[PDB]
Amino acid sequence: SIMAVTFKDGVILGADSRTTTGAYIANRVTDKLTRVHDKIWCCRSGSAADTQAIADIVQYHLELYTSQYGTPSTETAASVFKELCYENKDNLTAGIIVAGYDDKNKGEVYTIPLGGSVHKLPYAIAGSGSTFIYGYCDKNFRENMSKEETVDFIKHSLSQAIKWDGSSGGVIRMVVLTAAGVERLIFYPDEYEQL
Amino acid sequence: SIMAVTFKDGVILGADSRTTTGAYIANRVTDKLTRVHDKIWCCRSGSAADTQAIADIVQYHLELYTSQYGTPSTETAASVFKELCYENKDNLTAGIIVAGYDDKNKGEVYTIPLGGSVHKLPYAIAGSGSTFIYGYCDKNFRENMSKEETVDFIKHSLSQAIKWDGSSGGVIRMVVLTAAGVERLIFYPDEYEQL
Amino acid sequence: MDIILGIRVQDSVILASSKAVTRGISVLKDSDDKTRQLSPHTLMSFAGEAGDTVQFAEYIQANIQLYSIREDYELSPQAVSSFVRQELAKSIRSRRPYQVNVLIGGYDKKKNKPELYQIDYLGTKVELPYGAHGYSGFYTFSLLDHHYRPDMTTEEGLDLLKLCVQELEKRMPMDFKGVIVKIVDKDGIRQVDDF
Amino acid sequence: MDIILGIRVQDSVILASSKAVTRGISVLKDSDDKTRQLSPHTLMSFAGEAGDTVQFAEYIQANIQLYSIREDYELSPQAVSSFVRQELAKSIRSRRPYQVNVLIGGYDKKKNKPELYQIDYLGTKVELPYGAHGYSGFYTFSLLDHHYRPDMTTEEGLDLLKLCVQELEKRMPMDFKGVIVKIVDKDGIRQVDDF
Amino acid sequence: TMLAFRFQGGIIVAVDSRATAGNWVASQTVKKVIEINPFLLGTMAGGAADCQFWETWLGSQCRLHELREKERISVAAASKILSNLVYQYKGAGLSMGTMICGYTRKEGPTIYYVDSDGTRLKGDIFCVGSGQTFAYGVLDSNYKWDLSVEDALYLGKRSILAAAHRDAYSGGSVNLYHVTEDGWIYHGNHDVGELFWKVKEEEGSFNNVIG
Amino acid sequence: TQQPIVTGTSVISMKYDNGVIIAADNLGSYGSLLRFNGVERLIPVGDNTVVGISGDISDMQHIERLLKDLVTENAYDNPLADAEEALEPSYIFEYLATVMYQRRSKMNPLWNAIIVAGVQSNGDQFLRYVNLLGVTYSSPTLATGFGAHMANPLLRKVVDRESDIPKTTVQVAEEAIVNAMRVLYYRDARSSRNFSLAIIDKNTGLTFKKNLQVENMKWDFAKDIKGYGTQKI
Amino acid sequence: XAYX
Amino acid sequence: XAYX
Amino acid sequence: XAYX
Amino acid sequence: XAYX
Amino acid sequence: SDPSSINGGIVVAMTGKDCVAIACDLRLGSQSLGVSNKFEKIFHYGHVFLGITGLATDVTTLNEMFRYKTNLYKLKEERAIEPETFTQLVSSSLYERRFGPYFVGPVVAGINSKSGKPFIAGFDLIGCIDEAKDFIVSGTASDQLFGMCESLYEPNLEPEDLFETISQALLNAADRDALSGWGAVVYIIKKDEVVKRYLKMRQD
Amino acid sequence: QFNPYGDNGGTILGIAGEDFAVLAGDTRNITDYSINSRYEPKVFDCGDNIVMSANGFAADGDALVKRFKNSVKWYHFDHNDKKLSINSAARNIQHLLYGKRFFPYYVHTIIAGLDEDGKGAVYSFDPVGSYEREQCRAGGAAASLIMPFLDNQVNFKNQYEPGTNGKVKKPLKYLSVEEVIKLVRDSFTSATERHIQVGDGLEILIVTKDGVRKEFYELKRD
Amino acid sequence: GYDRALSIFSPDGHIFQVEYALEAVKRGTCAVGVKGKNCVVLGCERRSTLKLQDTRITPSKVSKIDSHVVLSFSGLNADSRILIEKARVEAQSHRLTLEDPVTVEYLTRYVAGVQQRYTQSGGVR
Amino acid sequence: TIVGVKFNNGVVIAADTRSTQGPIVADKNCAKLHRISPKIWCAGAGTAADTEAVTQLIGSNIELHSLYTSREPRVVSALQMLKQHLFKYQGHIGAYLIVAGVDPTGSHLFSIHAHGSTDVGYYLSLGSGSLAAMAVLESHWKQDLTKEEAIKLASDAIQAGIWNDLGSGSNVDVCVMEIGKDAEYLRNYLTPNVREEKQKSYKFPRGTTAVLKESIVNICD
Ligand SMILES: [Mg+2]
Ligand SMILES: [Mg+2]
Ligand SMILES: [Mg+2]
Ligand SMILES: [Mg+2]
Ligand SMILES: [Mg+2]
Ligand SMILES: [Mg+2]
Repeated sequence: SIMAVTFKDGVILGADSRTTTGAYIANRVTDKLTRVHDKIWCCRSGSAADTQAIADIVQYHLELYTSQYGTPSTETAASVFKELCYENKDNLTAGIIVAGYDDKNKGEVYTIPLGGSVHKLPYAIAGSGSTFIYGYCDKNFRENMSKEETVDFIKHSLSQAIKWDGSSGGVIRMVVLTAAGVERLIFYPDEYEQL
Repeated sequence: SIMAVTFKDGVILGADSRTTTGAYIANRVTDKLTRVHDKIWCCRSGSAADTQAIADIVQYHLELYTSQYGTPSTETAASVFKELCYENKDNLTAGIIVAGYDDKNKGEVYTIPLGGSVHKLPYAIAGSGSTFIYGYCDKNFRENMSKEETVDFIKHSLSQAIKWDGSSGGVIRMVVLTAAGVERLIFYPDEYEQL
Repeated sequence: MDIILGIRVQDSVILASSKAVTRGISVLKDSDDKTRQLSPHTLMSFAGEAGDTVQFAEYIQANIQLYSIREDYELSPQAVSSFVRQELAKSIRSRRPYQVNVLIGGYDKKKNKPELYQIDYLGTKVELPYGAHGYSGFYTFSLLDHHYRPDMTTEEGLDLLKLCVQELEKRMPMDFKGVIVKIVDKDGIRQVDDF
Repeated sequence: MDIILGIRVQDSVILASSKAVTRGISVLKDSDDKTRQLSPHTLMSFAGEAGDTVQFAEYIQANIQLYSIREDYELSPQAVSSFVRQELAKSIRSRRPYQVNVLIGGYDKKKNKPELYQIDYLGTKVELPYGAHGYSGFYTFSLLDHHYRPDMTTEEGLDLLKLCVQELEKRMPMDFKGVIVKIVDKDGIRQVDDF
Repeated sequence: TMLAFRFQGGIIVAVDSRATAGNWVASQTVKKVIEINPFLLGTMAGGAADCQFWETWLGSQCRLHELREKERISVAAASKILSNLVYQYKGAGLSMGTMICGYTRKEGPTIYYVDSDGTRLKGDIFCVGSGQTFAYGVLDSNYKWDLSVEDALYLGKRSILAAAHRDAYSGGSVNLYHVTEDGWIYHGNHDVGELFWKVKEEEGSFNNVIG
Repeated sequence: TQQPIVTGTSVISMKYDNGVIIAADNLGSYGSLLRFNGVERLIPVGDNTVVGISGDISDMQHIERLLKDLVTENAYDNPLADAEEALEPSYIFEYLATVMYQRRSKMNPLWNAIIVAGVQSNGDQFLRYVNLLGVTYSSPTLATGFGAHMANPLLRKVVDRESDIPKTTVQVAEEAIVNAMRVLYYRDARSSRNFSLAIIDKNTGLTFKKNLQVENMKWDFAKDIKGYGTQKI
Repeated sequence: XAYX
Repeated sequence: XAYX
Repeated sequence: XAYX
Repeated sequence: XAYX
Repeated sequence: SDPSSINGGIVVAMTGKDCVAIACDLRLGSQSLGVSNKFEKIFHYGHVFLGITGLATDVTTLNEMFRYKTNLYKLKEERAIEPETFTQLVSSSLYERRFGPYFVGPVVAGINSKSGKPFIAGFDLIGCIDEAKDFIVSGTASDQLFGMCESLYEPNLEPEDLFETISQALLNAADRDALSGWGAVVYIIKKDEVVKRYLKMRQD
Repeated sequence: QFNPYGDNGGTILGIAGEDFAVLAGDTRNITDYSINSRYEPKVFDCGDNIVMSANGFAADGDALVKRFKNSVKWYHFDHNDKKLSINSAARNIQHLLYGKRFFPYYVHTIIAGLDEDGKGAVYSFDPVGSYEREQCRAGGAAASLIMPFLDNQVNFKNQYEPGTNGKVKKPLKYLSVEEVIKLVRDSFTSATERHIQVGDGLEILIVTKDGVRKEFYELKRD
Repeated sequence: GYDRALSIFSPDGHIFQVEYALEAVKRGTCAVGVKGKNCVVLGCERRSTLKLQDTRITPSKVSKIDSHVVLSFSGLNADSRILIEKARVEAQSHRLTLEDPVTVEYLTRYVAGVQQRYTQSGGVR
Repeated sequence: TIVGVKFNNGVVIAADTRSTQGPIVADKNCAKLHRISPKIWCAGAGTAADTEAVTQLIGSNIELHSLYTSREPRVVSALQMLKQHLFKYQGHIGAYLIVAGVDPTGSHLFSIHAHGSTDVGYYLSLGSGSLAAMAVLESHWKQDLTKEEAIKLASDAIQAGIWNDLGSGSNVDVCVMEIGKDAEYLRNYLTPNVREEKQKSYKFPRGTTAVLKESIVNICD
């Protein structure tokens, strides 16, 4: 279960920590939030191997972009992801959310489903556990939320996604992208379960 | 998208009105709330033909039960549904919610999934569109709600289920079961869509 | 099994039937008589699935012999053929059908005429001047179309039959180890020992 | 194609090869020579997939004839067999392998010894006193095990071969229209015209 | 249905003219003989296009041979160009049953059977097609080396008529050819519509049929 | 070999006396899930052509880029890029029609059904269809998916043949389209209420209408319907 | 089929 | 496709 | 495999 | 089968 | 292994002025192999005519079955069965074998002895009745027969004219089908005389 | 799995006279049970008095016609504006079709025009390039309905001289353009009645030495 | 690949590389061919500055291309082996496709064609 | 293409008259409007024999029921008997029916699918042309239709199927079931697909057909 939400000061990425090989949890403390650039992160859903290989290539492309043309836009990062996902759609199972913070464009969220299509949204949810929180997220999401409101929104949303989805669980990792910098957050079962 | 919710004065059944043959809507004003007894109704999901044939047999069994032993319990009604669904599980695709009002037991809700298992719950959701409102319904459901609160809870819940599920839509029918009697409610798109 | 031929001439019916019984890559027998006498003036040759052929032939033989004893009277070739056809017509819609093709050569003592009936395993009956079952037909029919005359003697019929066996021995892939020839006429059934 | 035999005796190698070419339910030809002379003292019989057999035989023949002209020298039967085996060993892992089995009968002029090599389409080579390909072996091998002696004359070898053809003509399902017999000895290759 | 046999007076070649699209009769007027050169004939059995296209192409290769070598191609070399071609396409699904018939000085009257699975056979008598067995039946039982040109032409025509009658996928008309030392001679188109009744009456054969 | 993932439903269009109208809802379905609600499936090329696309949205976004790139390429070394040598609907169509057939011929199709609606330089109405198979056809009315089954019958009551086009006004034609879009909302399980509509007129030019909604819907009669037969209550 |  |  |  |  | 196209064959029926015509080919084969050129597909029970195409074993079986039933009908009713009634009997009998059907295409033809009205009807293998004013077609060349009948047919033809129209409809349809032909029979049916003509057609 | 072929239905018909030739086809284009167009022509003037139709899968049909039209254009460039004879056009099309033997054009192709003696000519092709000259050919969905009618009315098959005991056949003779168009119109109206994929409209292209003329006729739209 | 046009025209219309190749032939040991009524004889010179030679194993001057055709030469010995090998392969290739050994004219025409190809191919002398 | 439309004082059903076998039109004027009882009529789509056979069987059992109870049969009885029959055969009887009629209870309109599911409605359509028809019904239907308005809407919905659906064609059959009146069956209510005059008469000169044998057939006893 993964989501990225834009708010007043920028954007927050959130994800569960569960990796499954069938009904067996191969890793219960997985980090599904990956940094492709200083303030451009992505949420990985689908094949761990596919999303890993894509994210590594994108990180390489944006590092080489930065060397030549300076800091890339979040839109540029999403375009590189799309280009890989779309052109290799037959051999890939990757659903990726791209979230980044510009100073001009502030917080932006691009979702890339299986097809390899791009969708720019105020907030995005994805992964097996996202199906259970479409209703909740649509009713509770507001534009220009505060940091604390957005953290609560993601925490409550993923809490429900984890509760119903067997494929989701463990800790809720979050990554806050603002002008201030990059902040990593973690939330343990004992907290979010009894929300 | 179907649900039944217990509250202070009894129980309310709710459902969408959409019947699909693939992506074609065969009936957009379907009545998926069926009376098996005066104050025992059921919510039908799965094969229209299977759920129809089952509901007709249950109505027959409870009519014959009433002739001999007087008014059957809601538990008895659910047992007859289970007995048909469980013993013919190989040939049936029926997910049925049974809801009834006794004067002793007040409002009761029994859900019968595909397997033919019985689950007595405070409230139950089922059908393709139920997946999208597990998060919402779990966060918003309270025990001993008022009639108006319960109607709003069902209206908002099915509103979201309809919004996300292509297999759900049309009007929201509801049936209120209390000591007062039986009340039929209908809610049109122009109202619930803009909730 | 494989090769069974039949030629109706002026005053007799001649049946030629291959002597080979093959299973796998071994010719188990080279002297097999693929015929049963149903009545003194009626002979049935057979070919098809192993076991089924003899089991069916003997079953028919028993039924005709039972009729002969009961009525102290020989059934006409036409009557026997109709009986056999009906048995195969029943068979084809059974749980396990008889996979047996037959020729019925008979001399009608009331009409003083030879009669040849070709019946496949489906129960498809035809009266013919000359008949064959299996791949045999694909050679013999065109040959007989040319050389056959309706007013031929038994000796002329045997020479016409020799011409068919020679053609089959030349162009057929499998060694069928020659044929047993039998003549059906006014004086009954006799076997040609030197062919 | 089908029946190819080989018998190495004291002073010669004898190859017997069936004359029938069958396609479908028709024997197209009954005088086919299923052999090529590779060199004056080396003969290769062949059997297998239609087209592949002759295409492969003539290809080998061309290569050995090219070697003979280049070096003005005849390759030993052992050398030719090894060359043929390697060609088939390559073939089996090709896009479309040669489905051809061969016997190579040769007289080594340096050793003054007859040599018989059996090579299947996989490139499985064995030197044998007597060899066969296809179903032929299942009859001839046990017969030769009994009657074969290593010190036999060419005339004794032909009588031993007649015994094999008689057994095959008796028990083989298919008519292979007799055999062309060829003898390889110190004086080269000659064909027995009356067999 | 098509046949080609060698005899005392050269080669007879006879074919039917029916084209089938399953149980649909596409044509009754099909040319199943291609005239490659005055001394070479090609019979087309199998894929209508496969046979037509590659035997027309064979005729181009035979023309290039006599330009390059200043000498008419041998029946053996002509047949082997076609057999070596189809063998390259083996497994790709080409459908071709072909008899290459012709006369040369060095070879004399020669017939080569060539099919799509690469088989190439020299032989005196060949019958090819869905009705091959029906034609073989009549041809084999009446064939002698010492047949006259008149009798040989009739046997070829009669053998096709036999197959045209029995085989559902054979019929239309008979196209006759005679090949001598001087080259090939066309012996006309014979509609089975008229030929059958003419043969039945005159020969006294086909007694199975309601006269 | 593909399977479509995020999909767009019906695109409907028709000719009228002076030009053409085309419409398509703003939904990106993910199977039965109505996942994306802000999707534009009408893409204008210049001021005289609109391309309506149904089927795979990832493939639609690829076609968007090709058309955007086509406009750029046409402007190169072209002083009459906004005049005589401007992109025609017929040029844009034939380009896509070429691409669609090439991709099907390489067994790697663009999983789309496309309608190119526009007005040529000489005032003639252009309306032509092409799909993943490279199949092309033209008709007074064209529609994709459910539109073909439900819209075409309604639009053909207005313009049944060629002679009906001069007799059809933009007011009548637009009314028929908006009515068709409502019917598709009633009966297509992968449709949305929100849609876009484009008019290309030979006089008033390209009018692009966004954020339209299906309205004047009949649901009231639903209140009277009970059970499936014998149920009185 | 008919089948919420 | 046609195919005697 | 590994696969939220 | 015959089959509006 | 398609039961309707193993044996092959065709039947066609037409209406004229105070008359009906029913015609059939004579071929019976085993796929490519022609076996019999004497296999008639038209039978009659009194004045009611029935043509049956399809699997030959079922053609023979159904003839024997309808002979059985019309014989008992006549003994009990003390009158010959009429075409309209017989049509209903065929439909009943076929639908009785709904989930194990006879692989046949039957065609009823005859004149009602009471009203004098010409009557024809066709059925699918499962018993669906196809009543028609003009013509009925059945068999492996049904497409061909449909194309011939639809173009050649005109209403109120005299028996002598109707014979030519049906004969040409069958012959030219049969010559474009591999599994049909090998001889043909035409029944011209008037109120109280029936003429049966064997046609000369190409035997390939 | 992706299926690269489809069936656009419709039917086509080519008849050859003494000094003319017609190539007719219905204007209906369909997929499954839906009508795509009531007027989508599929009989084209390709220049040099050659008319061509490739009926079946429209995408393959349009691709082939487009490639042949282009073939005619390059024949002019490469061979000094020489007129492409109907026999030469036929052979050229065989090579186009067979060029995709292992991924065919799903079309029954027919061309019509005049031979080099000025006489009416019709050539018909299978999907893989087998071709034959004929007086008469129907192609497409309703070919099986029309073709046996043409055999009877054009080539006078199964028609014997009255009173000759079925011994003398009806003599073959060329038909007038008026008589041929009657047969075409009756062929299509009959086909329209009994085939669901045939109707809407009939477009006939007539080829004389004077050039290519067109005629259009309404058909039933059900 | 080495592309250089080594065989090219000179102002006077000569291809010097071809003419210099003839000079190599003129340097080579004498070879003579005489054909009689029913035979051909190939005579070949062997220079006598080489004593202590092994005539058993030393390449013979006359080479069999097939059982019925022979090839003698004058010029570079190493070059002759390449022509002989190609000719021998074409001899077996002809037997395989035409089912008939080469004519002497055909085998000559092939060898002459190979020699010609090396006079207007890039990177070769 | 079959439709059912409810109006003021009853119900109307309509159908096309085309029967198909693959792409071939088997029957150009078949009747898909079936009588279960005098005032209960059924429109049938799917397997032609199944719609006829199941309509006659229930129609027979309804007649026997009507005689047994001394009461005019009800639509819900025909609905219950049809759906329980179809359900028993798990869709293997491919009958898709629009059941409509008037009885002592009032006027009724139902649809039945082959698997045994039943719907209720004021306007319904079934068959291959159901989407063409339903498009027209959804466009023009309103509450409180008159008899003449309902027939027009019904026949218009069938016409949509005839023209736009290849599975539907030829003519329009209508049956009007009004309360207190006899049901009027309007066979070929519209015939908008009349075959145009042929260009030529194909009447052959007599003796054209070659004949081998003639014989008089004995039909008498
Ligand atoms: Mg919805
Ligand atoms: Mg081995
Ligand atoms: Mg035949
Ligand atoms: Mg065939
Ligand atoms: Mg025929
Ligand atoms: Mg039509």
